[PDB]
Amino acid sequence: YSTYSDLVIAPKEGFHYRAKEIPDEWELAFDVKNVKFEVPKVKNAQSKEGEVIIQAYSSYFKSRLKKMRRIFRENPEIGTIVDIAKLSYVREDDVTIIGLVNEKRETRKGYLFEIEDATGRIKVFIGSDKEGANEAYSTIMPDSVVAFRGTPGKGIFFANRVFLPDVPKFKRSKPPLEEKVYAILLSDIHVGSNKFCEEAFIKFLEWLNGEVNSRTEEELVSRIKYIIIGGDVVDGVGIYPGQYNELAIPDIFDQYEALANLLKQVPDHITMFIGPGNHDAARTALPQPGFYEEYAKPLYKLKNAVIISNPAVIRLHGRDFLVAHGRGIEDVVDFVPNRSHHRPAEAMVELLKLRHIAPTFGNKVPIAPDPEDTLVIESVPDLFQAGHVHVMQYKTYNGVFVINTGTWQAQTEFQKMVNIIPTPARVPIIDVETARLRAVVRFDQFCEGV
Amino acid sequence: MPFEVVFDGAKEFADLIATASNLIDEAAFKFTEEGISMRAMDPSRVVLIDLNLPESIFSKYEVEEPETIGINMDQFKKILKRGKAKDTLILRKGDENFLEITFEGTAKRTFRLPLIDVEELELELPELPFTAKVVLLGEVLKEGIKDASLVSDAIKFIAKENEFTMKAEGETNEVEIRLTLEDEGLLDLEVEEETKSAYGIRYLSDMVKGIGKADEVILRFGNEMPLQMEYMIRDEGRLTFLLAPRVEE
Amino acid sequence: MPFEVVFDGAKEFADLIATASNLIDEAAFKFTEEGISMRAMDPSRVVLIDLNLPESIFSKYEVEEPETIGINMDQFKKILKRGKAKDTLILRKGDENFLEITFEGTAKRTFRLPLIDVEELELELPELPFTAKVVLLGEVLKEGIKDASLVSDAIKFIAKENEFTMKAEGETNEVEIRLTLEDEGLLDLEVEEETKSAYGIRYLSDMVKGIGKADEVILRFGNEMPLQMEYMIRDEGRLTFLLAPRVEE
Amino acid sequence: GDMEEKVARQLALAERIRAVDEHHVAETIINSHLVPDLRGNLRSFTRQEFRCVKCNTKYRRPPLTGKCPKCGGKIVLTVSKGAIEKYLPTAKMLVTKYRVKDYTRQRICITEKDIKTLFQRTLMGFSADICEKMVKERTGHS
DNA sequence: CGAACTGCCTGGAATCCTGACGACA
DNA sequence: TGTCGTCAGGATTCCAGGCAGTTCG
Ligand SMILES: [Fe+3]
Ligand SMILES: [Zn+2]
Ligand SMILES: [Zn+2]
Repeated sequence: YSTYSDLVIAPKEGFHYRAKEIPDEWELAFDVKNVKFEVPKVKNAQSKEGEVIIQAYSSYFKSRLKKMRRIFRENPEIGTIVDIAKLSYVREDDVTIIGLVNEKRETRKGYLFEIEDATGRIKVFIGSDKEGANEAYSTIMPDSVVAFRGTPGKGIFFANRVFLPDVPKFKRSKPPLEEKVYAILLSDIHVGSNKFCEEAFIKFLEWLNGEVNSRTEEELVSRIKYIIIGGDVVDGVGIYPGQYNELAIPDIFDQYEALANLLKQVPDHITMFIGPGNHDAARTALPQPGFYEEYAKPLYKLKNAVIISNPAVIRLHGRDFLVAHGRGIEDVVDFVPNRSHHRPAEAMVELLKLRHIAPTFGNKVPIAPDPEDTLVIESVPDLFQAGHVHVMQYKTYNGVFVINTGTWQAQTEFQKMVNIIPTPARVPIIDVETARLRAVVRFDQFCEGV
Repeated sequence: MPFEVVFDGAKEFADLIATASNLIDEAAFKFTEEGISMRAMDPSRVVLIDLNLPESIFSKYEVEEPETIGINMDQFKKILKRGKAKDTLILRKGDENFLEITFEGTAKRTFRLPLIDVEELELELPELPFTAKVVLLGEVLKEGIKDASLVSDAIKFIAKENEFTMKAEGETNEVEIRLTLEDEGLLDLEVEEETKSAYGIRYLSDMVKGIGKADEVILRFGNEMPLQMEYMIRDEGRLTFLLAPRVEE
Repeated sequence: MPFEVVFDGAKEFADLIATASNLIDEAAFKFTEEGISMRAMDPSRVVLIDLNLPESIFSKYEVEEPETIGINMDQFKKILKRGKAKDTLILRKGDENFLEITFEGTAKRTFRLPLIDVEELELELPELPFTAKVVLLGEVLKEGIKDASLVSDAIKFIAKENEFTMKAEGETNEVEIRLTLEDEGLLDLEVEEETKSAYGIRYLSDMVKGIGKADEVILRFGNEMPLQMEYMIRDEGRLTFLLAPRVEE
Repeated sequence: GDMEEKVARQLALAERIRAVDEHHVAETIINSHLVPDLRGNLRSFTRQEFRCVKCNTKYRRPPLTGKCPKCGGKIVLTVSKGAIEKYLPTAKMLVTKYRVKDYTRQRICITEKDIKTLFQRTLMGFSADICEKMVKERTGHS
């Protein structure tokens, strides 16, 4: 097997590089935020052999209640916010209650909900022919934070109005930048398997140097100063027993070193962003601080290679760029009807209007309990990144830019046995100033036909 | 390979086997013409054991060819459990891979145990200055560690010019053990510069459980340097321990 | 209020710590310029402990203002569990509600514990008729309460002009501890008229558990009156107990 | 055969190690048991089954509720962190007793995952730690 | 000649080790 | 219903207490 350490091509001299000031500043850093004095200090008062799981997962929802509750307080629309335990004092007046969604019960009379807060639990009944019945029905059923306006009854809270953590439609626009800059969003590379679209990848690397086919690509590529990788750089180890006969590179150091030789072709003026994943030799539990210190030694050696956290909010030119991968899309298309993998953006709208990444538990990804919920989108996100479905779609929701990143491997038998058609060689060229999709690059000609 | 060695006393060596068994679980005492040594680490990565016992400690010392054998700490620990120091410890190994432990005391007890094939990787230890070497007794370490380990789990070692202190903090229970040269528990100080470091007292508990009362204990460590603690046996033998510092809070 | 207390012989005081913490887990120290007293009550309302320590017990004893402090003896037991006798125990309090225990001697060990409030029922020591006074020892009490425990769960106190016996029987086994002047168990006695009462065993077994064997104990009781178990410490201090009588026998 | 057949694997495997002349090649015999431990720890990891003391057959939802609404008992969770830690040193000592490739990622990924989940900088790799020793080989070679 | 110095034997306090009882899915 | 956590009883060691061998007041 090869090691990908031979592809060394210098950039084309005919391609003009623009020398300009490149600001860079990350906002969500797991080192200074959580693990500084909150993650190592959870309880410190227990037996000789105690657990730190009851408190982390206990406060994990309390932090979400404080953050999302603060978001509801920032919105000048929700009013009369009370606790569930305070509903016994109010006789008939309608109030707002904020709580978790335990389950969802469907009945001919209407929708019976089980809302539990840190103070109490009550059943929130809402009619079927309601205006907010669609939002409350299509919402995330296992875990969600909701608010209701209504009055309690004989033990069942008869709510009238629904409130979800949706982004505000009314938002202040961003000032126009003096210099134009673009960005590329890509993930699901999966280096290490025998079905990798190596051709589209090397033509893509050669395309990054300035070897463009059309004249329009020169103006955009000449101003690209940032590259972002979502995750899933390898095929994974330990998923299915028939993977050893498929992994072309069974050595993990050759995958990290191979990936390092494949990524070193990017010029130095382009800022690199490397985010960890769940298939690589790193922390498979979300959230993910970064890579390990054994296998990521050549990556740490490269100063240009920046190992960002997962998730990470990268603020560029005053823009909040939420970088994450998640698995909420599959939970939506598998749990909410009328949703499929062919339209992943539609599944991403539900995740956008909840300010969370992956609230559904039980899917094929471990969730690590933390005393502070970090997956809550506090500030107004300008970009929402996701994937794991290999279908790229463009959709803007309430001025928020929604797009996918695609993949770089051909369709496998595993992908064939689950009835999902991947879309490899999808390179979306987005704009940083306008925070919208600028161009779409499709190298599907070099890949397999879907 | 066959060799025989007669060491007088059984309890003094049983303290070494007790300290080793409480600090390591699998070790293979390597036998050289200079004496019995063992450079190994606990399989849980907590301490680092280095036993150096010259032939001067042993009464009779007869070697044919230097070789290495493996000894279980548990079984050999149970042998010298009730072994009186007034006996005569005898180690004999012949052609076969058996160990003969003859006791010539109030009752001759010729013993036999198999010797397993330990695959211990002989690893050495590098050399570098620590700038903090102290000479303290053993009992002061006993009462100083067994009392602070109940209020906290990590202890902080700080040594200055003619000053020694070991303070440990916690939620609502602080402690410190300050000693100087004019005290009665600190023998000597070779501190040259300011030294401060943090370690885990939970390792120091079992690490010092096997120490004596009048045994001179020498500690060598640094700021970011690991912890070293060595002490002599019958004024000639040397037992050195080295543990990595705590990278946590 | 800041104050300085210095007491020698922490080993003798540890028995008082075990005796005091064996019943109640927390203690309320009445810190007075004339001395340190302590009135703590059992939660089951069975015994009242009062420690009286004058100023003359403490060599170095500085009082700024008398007050009441709260000591969690559950950890103070661990403080004085390894305390020696030839050392010097020091209890100093500063401005904050913390207690700093300077332990000087062969090694310097200072402690820092919080001072929390102690909830105890206000029960004084009324001037009650005590017509039975006997002087016992620790071993006499240990063997008496334990041997009386192996036979029953209660005890019957019968004291006459020149005798002090304890008869107790559950159903079959009978115990009768007789004290005379020919032996050494009974040194002094003050019983004017014959007196009888009844008390428990488990509580007396819990109070004698901290008290040693060579410790003379003064016992007082009257006809169906509460028991007053007091004894001097260094011939000046006085520890007084209060037991509740039992209706059974 | 957790008693006789397990020791039989521990002895016959060592006999195979003596037979291959310290030349170990990657295999799946114990890995045949290590894969269910990996998918069981990762699977039950995100489950966190809450069972109160009084009620046993009454399982609580994966979200946190604070206390059991039915019974006044604390809820006990099963994240499979303390039950699988017993079978790990069984094969971990054997894997640690040899330097082999293509398997270090599976061995160290789970224990480092437990470390990252729960949370002693070792002076050096003397516990047979192929991490520092190996990366040092590659770094010094570059 | 007889007790202190020196050295040594034995019980008591602190410590360590082991068997039995109560709880959980 | 097996297994893990925890408490009380027995065994252990150093120190105090008590007992041999010798010499000068
Ligand atoms: Fe992918
Ligand atoms: Zn993915
Ligand atoms: Zn319950």
